[PDB]
Amino acid sequence: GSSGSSGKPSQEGGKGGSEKPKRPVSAMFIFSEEKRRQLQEERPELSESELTRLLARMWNDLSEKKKAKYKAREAALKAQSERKSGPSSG
Repeated sequence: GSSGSSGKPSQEGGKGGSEKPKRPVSAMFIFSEEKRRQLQEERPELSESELTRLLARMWNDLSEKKKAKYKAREAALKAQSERKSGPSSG
């Protein structure tokens, strides 16, 4: 590994565009990524695969006041992994 050219997108080329295709970041993603690192240290016995189940349960325990904290950031984070959504080919 660590060697070998392999383009997934293929065709087209970002000459001077902005942003690039990436994994979205919903409200659950933020809380699932910000809480994971916290649970990992606090709970070294729990693995990432296991934390995924605990993160989902914690998200539900949250309140409308707390959820809004991450839900509000999603609107800004989504812009990174999403540009325009009008009538266009692609």
